[PDB]
Amino acid sequence: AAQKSFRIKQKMAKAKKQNRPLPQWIRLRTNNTIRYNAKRRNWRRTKMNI
Amino acid sequence: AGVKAYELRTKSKEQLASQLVDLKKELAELKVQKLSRPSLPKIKTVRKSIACVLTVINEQQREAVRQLYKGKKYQPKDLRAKKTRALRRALTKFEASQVTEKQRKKQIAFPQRKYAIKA
Amino acid sequence: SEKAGHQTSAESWGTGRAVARIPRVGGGGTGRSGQGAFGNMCRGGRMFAPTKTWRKWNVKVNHNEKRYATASAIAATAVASLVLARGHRVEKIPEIPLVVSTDLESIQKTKEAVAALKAVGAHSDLLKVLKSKKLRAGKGKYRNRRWTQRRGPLVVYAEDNGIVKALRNVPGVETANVASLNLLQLAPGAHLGRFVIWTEAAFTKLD
Amino acid sequence: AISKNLPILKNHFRKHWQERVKVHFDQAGKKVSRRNARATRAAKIAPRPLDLLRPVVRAPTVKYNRKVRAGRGFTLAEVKAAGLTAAYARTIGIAVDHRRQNRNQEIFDANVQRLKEYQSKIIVFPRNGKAPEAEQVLSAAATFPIAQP
Amino acid sequence: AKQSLDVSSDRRKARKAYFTAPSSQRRVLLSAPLSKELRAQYGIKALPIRRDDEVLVVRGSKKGQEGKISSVYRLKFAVQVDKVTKEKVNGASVPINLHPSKLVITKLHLDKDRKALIQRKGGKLE
RNA sequence: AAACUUUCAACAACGGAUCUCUUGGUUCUCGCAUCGAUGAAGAACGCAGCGAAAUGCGAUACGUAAUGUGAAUUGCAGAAUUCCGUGAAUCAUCGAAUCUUUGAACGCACAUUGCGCCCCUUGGUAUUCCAGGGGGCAUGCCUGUUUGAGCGUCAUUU
RNA sequence: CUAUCUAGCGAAACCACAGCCAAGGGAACGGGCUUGGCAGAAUCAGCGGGGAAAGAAGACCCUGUUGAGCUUGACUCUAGU
RNA sequence: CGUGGAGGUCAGUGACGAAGCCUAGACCGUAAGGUCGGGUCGAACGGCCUCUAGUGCAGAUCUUGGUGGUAGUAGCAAAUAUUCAAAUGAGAACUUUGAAGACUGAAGUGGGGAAAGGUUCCACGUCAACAGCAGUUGGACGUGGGUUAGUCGAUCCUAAGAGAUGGGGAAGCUCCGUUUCAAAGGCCUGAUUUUAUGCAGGCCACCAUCGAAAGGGAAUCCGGUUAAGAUUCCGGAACCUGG
RNA sequence: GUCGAAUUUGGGUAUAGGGGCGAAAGACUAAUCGAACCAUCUAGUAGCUGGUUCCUGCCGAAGUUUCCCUCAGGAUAGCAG
RNA sequence: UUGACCUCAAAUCAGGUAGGAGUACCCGCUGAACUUAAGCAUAUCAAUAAGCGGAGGAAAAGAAACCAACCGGGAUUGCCUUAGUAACGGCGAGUGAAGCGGCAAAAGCUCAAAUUUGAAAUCUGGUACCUUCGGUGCCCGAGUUGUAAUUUGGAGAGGGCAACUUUGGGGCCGUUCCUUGUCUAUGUUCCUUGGAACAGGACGUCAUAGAGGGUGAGAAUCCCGUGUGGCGAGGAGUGCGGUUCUUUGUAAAGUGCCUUCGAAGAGUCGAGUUGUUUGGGAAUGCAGCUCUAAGUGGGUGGUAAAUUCCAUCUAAAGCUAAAUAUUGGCGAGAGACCGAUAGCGAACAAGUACAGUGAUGGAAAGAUGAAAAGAACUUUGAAAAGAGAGUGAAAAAGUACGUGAAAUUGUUGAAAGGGAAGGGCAUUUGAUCAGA
Ligand SMILES: [K+]
Ligand SMILES: [K+]
Ligand SMILES: [Mg+2]
Ligand SMILES: [Mg+2]
Ligand SMILES: [Mg+2]
Ligand SMILES: [Mg+2]
Ligand SMILES: [Mg+2]
Ligand SMILES: [Mg+2]
Ligand SMILES: [Mg+2]
Ligand SMILES: [Mg+2]
Ligand SMILES: [Mg+2]
Ligand SMILES: [Mg+2]
Ligand SMILES: [Mg+2]
Ligand SMILES: [Mg+2]
Ligand SMILES: [Mg+2]
Ligand SMILES: [Mg+2]
Ligand SMILES: [Mg+2]
Ligand SMILES: [Mg+2]
Ligand SMILES: [Mg+2]
Ligand SMILES: [Mg+2]
Ligand SMILES: [Mg+2]
Ligand SMILES: [Mg+2]
Ligand SMILES: [Mg+2]
Ligand SMILES: [Mg+2]
Ligand SMILES: [Mg+2]
Ligand SMILES: [Mg+2]
Ligand SMILES: [Mg+2]
Ligand SMILES: [Mg+2]
Ligand SMILES: [Mg+2]
Ligand SMILES: [Mg+2]
Ligand SMILES: [Mg+2]
Ligand SMILES: [Mg+2]
Ligand SMILES: [Mg+2]
Ligand SMILES: [Mg+2]
Ligand SMILES: [Mg+2]
Ligand SMILES: [Mg+2]
Ligand SMILES: [Mg+2]
Ligand SMILES: [Mg+2]
Ligand SMILES: [Mg+2]
Ligand SMILES: [Mg+2]
Ligand SMILES: [Mg+2]
Ligand SMILES: [Mg+2]
Ligand SMILES: [Mg+2]
Ligand SMILES: [Mg+2]
Ligand SMILES: [Mg+2]
Ligand SMILES: [Mg+2]
Ligand SMILES: [Mg+2]
Ligand SMILES: [Mg+2]
Ligand SMILES: [Mg+2]
Ligand SMILES: [Mg+2]
Ligand SMILES: [Mg+2]
Ligand SMILES: [Mg+2]
Ligand SMILES: [Mg+2]
Ligand SMILES: [Mg+2]
Ligand SMILES: [Mg+2]
Ligand SMILES: [Mg+2]
Ligand SMILES: [Mg+2]
Ligand SMILES: [Mg+2]
Ligand SMILES: [Mg+2]
Ligand SMILES: [Mg+2]
Ligand SMILES: [Mg+2]
Ligand SMILES: [Mg+2]
Ligand SMILES: [Mg+2]
Ligand SMILES: [Mg+2]
Ligand SMILES: [Mg+2]
Ligand SMILES: [Mg+2]
Ligand SMILES: [Mg+2]
Ligand SMILES: [Mg+2]
Ligand SMILES: [Mg+2]
Ligand SMILES: [Mg+2]
Ligand SMILES: [Mg+2]
Ligand SMILES: [Mg+2]
Ligand SMILES: [Mg+2]
Repeated sequence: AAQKSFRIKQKMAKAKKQNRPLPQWIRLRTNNTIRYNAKRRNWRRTKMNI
Repeated sequence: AGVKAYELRTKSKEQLASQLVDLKKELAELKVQKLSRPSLPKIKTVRKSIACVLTVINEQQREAVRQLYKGKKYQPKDLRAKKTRALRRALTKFEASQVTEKQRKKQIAFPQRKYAIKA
Repeated sequence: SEKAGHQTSAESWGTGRAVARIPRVGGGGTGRSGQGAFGNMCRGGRMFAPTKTWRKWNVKVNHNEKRYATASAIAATAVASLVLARGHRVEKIPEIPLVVSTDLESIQKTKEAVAALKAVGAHSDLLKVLKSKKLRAGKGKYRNRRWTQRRGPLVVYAEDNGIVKALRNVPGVETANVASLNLLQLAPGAHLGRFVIWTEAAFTKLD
Repeated sequence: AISKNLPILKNHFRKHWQERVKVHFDQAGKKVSRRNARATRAAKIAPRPLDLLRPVVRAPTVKYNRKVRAGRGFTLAEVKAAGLTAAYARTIGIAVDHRRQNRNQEIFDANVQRLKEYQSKIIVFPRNGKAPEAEQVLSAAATFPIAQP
Repeated sequence: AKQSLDVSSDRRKARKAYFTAPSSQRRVLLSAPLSKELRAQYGIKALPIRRDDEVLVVRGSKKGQEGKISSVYRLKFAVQVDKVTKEKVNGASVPINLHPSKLVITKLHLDKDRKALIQRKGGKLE
């Protein structure tokens, strides 16, 4: 809203920092059942709902 | 290879404080270097040395306070034994071993005897 | 699980929507929404007549009938034809029933217990075991039933002076006190004619 | 649902009876546990027969008054006639029942007699002596069986 | 043939314990038998493998090859032996994962702890 | 007659059935009794050389201390091989600590990272203002301590 | 501007199997059955006769010893007073 | 007859190939089915005597998943409208630049904001997916940068109202009530300065708190500056509050 | 149609399900209203509709009697194994 | 004027405690309806679901104001019975205990009411010291509107007589139990197949170890373990056996006789009425209101009442282990259970992604290969990729990965085809094939 509470901005910052693809050195680990970031979020697809 | 707690325990609190200050300066310079140098892992060793120094300082302070509170009742709560809450609320061994005078007299006069059958 | 298949608030959509009247998971946005539930025909639903623990598991048998069956199995152990028809490779063997010295009850070592069994002629049955061992067919093999094998001799004694421990590592070989003879060992698989090796003391205590 | 000639049934299963169904799968486990508990109790207590001496007693309810059976504890009168105090009998393994009364001389005599037999057949270890091990027997009831007169 | 109630014959529990065994337990799980000469010299049969042990491969395609352990890759339940490698098509060399149960230790890397372990297991001459 | 349609076969597709696997579930039995104002359960936010998550942890942050084991960790990088050693480890164990903001949640509030009061200390002349650091300020109830109120009431002076 | 044709893109409804008629009989109005008429690949744009076309377990009517909204000195109660 | 599992047995079959699958190839049974050959395949499986059941599907507008004909079909037609050349690029109707033609026509298709969103802002690289054509372009993908305040807001006040305390009700979760049947208080200072304090001269309260980014309200403007910040940064010039 | 006052509207706030709210349509109360939504009782009951999975062999019906708050059901006798 | 007392306050006074979570089991409150009765209202579901309060390792109950009617049993709890019974019920549908008997486990007890009155003998706190789950000394305070000792109905107390018998707590070493550590057997012998031997064959060995798992395929003997024992480490306690100083104490307890007594629970029992509940029926328990006891009394004795007896306990106060329960927690062992549409919703970063304002709703998703050995290099293409080459036992295993069905589809081959196709009997023709 451009006038946001600090709590909202903090959740926004956490979402920004976790809005990234899977690190590429993962998928090289020994067992590594993880293929991709299954929790990726985009503003155009799924809303944070605060 | 970092600092060792058994080496730190031989030093005074002034030496430990000065070593902590030097370690904080070293960590600050290492995280300045990390901006340019990629993948610099010495900061982990410096962080663990800071943690060890703080641990030894806290150990010495708490041992000094324990000595200050030795023997007297009402030690500080964080220096008292941490059992469960129910265990700390339970009757001490002296209590619940207390018996009335009548009960003591009768349990002395008639304790459970040892007896075997022989037929 | 008693709650399996019913951990849902699903309700029937009713008629008028061109779909079956089976209860359906409500909500949206997950794929499970609108799916059939609570039906034995429904994926993720509850099975028909869920199995219950209070099924009858043990079966009561008249004590006299049980003793009748045990006596019949004991008698069948004396019939060489039944023993041969039950596997139990007793062909080059002395008379059946096979009674050995009571010294067998005092054997402490598996080596000498096996030597005594081979001497008294159970070598063919001992070799039938350790050669019939095969991986169990089917899903039982990963339910702690991985291997199957034939049954060897049942050595019956009157006093356990080490023979039980000396023989418990021999595959297929079972030990039994003559006071307590097991029908499951005397007629394995409900098939009469177990190859039984009696000690002298057990044979005399049978009466 | 009243069909052809069958007896009238009274199967009381109209409540949520499946919520309370006790299947005793633990029959054998509980038997093993009871035997284990008896063994540890015998080992824990000193050489002592795992139970108290019980009196002989006439059953009420003439369906059963023709038979005699173990009672709860010896009456105060029986203990006194056998020469003990109630507290001392309770500490040497005699069950005492302050509620029961003696109105039958035969039963009273039998209880005094079995009390005397128990006293003559037990060895009370001294409090501060030596008392060498006395080969604990596990059942006072088996040692002093109840006999139908 | 198990007697104690504390050990399980359950295959699922055994497999879970093996595959989730921590590093300290995997050190024991990765024991290797001593060669005939070392068995005669020390009087013990098998030892947990160590990074500087010398081994001889007695099973598999690499049977007969010798070398020094390069790493005890406990995470992979395998050991890597120097000069026992696979040459990739691109010219690179990658270590071959070997299981210590398929090797024999021909020369132990000894220290104070290894010698104490020999004596605790009942071995002779340190 | 081609094309087209249909049937079958081979190969190739689509799709993921079948089979075989299973560190999971389910049921039974056995043993034990241990959350929290000494701040629980739960939540938020952060912490790794390179991690979004799971798991772990709390500014001492995938962790410190202690003990045991005895040479690793590993995807790469880095470090080390003294590693015959108070000593590796994403080891095990765990008794000493740390434990952000919260949360029964406790100075008052909280759609605010809002607003006070007290003590000690430091700086800005500084008891008063501003700021930094450390320690505190909830309610009900119990025992006790101190200070009180009431012609409720006693004695004394009167 | 569509519709039309082309390049690219590309669904859905519906679908027992399918699709030429006349009469007959038949669950008394057939695409199939019987008897006749007939009948020649593969198709395009339209069209609204038919598919008793599709959309919905008829809302009308009746049955159920199935409800619900509402009313009343129906039966039985009840807050309040 | 067939299926999952169980006891016994055939010292059954099997990496020299178990199970499974395909096979207008063969044999047996009236049949449920059984057997064999060939191909594929890779780790288990079968005959018989019995035991046991979550044991046999064509349907249930059945459940889950997958797939068709329809069908390259319906259609991608509201918002006046696009055109030429060059550059880039493998590829240009759609990107960029230039030229032209047009429109919104200030109650805008302009310039800012509130709610909401949360990085969509900006730069670089970049087109597998998305942008129902396309794409070299993008609100896409990947990596980074960016939001600077005593003066603008929140913070403070009270509004409708919300809501502890004291009390009362309720078995209780909790309800009422907001100054009420309460002993509800600290700030001024003579004296105390055995210590500016408690005692003790002397003055005042029909009351917690929350409730507005549009109500009330202490105080900032101009010029310049970034790829992206500006009443915030820089330069200059002021003002308010507290001390 | 109306367009300067029973006007339109933002934000804050209050009223919550047999309850609210209604310039009154049984209207509105988050695409839900002649009683919202969510979870549980609940796998509610159904004389009613649909379905009900291998083969072969042998035998082989009834729609009728009486009774029922019975007439789409059951009991009973009969037919059948 | 001072000093008390009583009651009521205040303090960021000194020291503590309660909240909340979990909640399978347990103790209560509150409390339905669907349902059954072929309708339905009593009834039933059910003294259940939901809601609320409160504990523990168990809880509760518990040592009779009991059961009985007997030749009497003798706390409570649980099992087998009693018993689908007595009884309740539109006596319809349905419901439904209890005594006895066998067994499991067993355990017993203590306050009030007493004058210590020749001695408040009792206790919290503060303080100092000590051998610190506490002790001692001192000092406030609590307390006579009663804190100790003495007694609890089984009794017991006050006096008199006579004697006899018995005994208290800590160290050390073991033992018991808990949590752990470590050591403890035997082939990698030969041949064949195979990428791999863990397969088959031959010869052996250990077996109180042939359970299980791992390792490149079915491994007792390769590895971990397993079996049997040995040796340690840290804790809980004195359950109990020696060891030695504490030696308590002319203290305490038990026993017989004689005598005098013998206190024993009130808005409670009980009664009326109302409601609920129970099998409890002229009323089983519970609760509201009204009435309201007694002391040779009171309660109960399953038909209301009067009268006369009898039997059996002793309420209105309290503690207590075990046998019993346990879809929760922690740690284990198992299964004729399921084998990824199954089994918990979740075998996987599952109560995750995602939907809803919210309460809530809630998935899908396992498998290359022994080992990435995950395809160097060449060539075509802008690229994705293709063709080679290569790795691999296999690429008919290429991360769009074990096998790889069917629907549906492409190509090739064969065949047929005037408004369906499919099928039955029979034979022609073409293709193909078994048996002899
Ligand atoms: K299991
Ligand atoms: K209605
Ligand atoms: Mg299921
Ligand atoms: Mg199978
Ligand atoms: Mg904390
Ligand atoms: Mg016609
Ligand atoms: Mg006609
Ligand atoms: Mg038709
Ligand atoms: Mg015709
Ligand atoms: Mg038309
Ligand atoms: Mg038409
Ligand atoms: Mg209809
Ligand atoms: Mg309808
Ligand atoms: Mg009718
Ligand atoms: Mg109605
Ligand atoms: Mg099954
Ligand atoms: Mg095959
Ligand atoms: Mg076919
Ligand atoms: Mg395989
Ligand atoms: Mg089935
Ligand atoms: Mg089907
Ligand atoms: Mg059918
Ligand atoms: Mg269908
Ligand atoms: Mg479908
Ligand atoms: Mg078109
Ligand atoms: Mg259109
Ligand atoms: Mg247009
Ligand atoms: Mg255009
Ligand atoms: Mg342009
Ligand atoms: Mg215009
Ligand atoms: Mg214009
Ligand atoms: Mg942009
Ligand atoms: Mg497109
Ligand atoms: Mg495109
Ligand atoms: Mg971006
Ligand atoms: Mg302002
Ligand atoms: Mg309120
Ligand atoms: Mg405010
Ligand atoms: Mg304003
Ligand atoms: Mg801007
Ligand atoms: Mg400036
Ligand atoms: Mg109307
Ligand atoms: Mg059903
Ligand atoms: Mg016939
Ligand atoms: Mg009638
Ligand atoms: Mg019909
Ligand atoms: Mg205080
Ligand atoms: Mg609580
Ligand atoms: Mg029901
Ligand atoms: Mg009914
Ligand atoms: Mg009905
Ligand atoms: Mg009805
Ligand atoms: Mg409940
Ligand atoms: Mg607890
Ligand atoms: Mg218990
Ligand atoms: Mg209790
Ligand atoms: Mg009593
Ligand atoms: Mg009793
Ligand atoms: Mg009977
Ligand atoms: Mg009932
Ligand atoms: Mg006394
Ligand atoms: Mg071994
Ligand atoms: Mg294997
Ligand atoms: Mg009393
Ligand atoms: Mg009630
Ligand atoms: Mg109690
Ligand atoms: Mg599943
Ligand atoms: Mg797969
Ligand atoms: Mg293959
Ligand atoms: Mg595929
Ligand atoms: Mg495949
Ligand atoms: Mg196909
Ligand atoms: Mg035609």
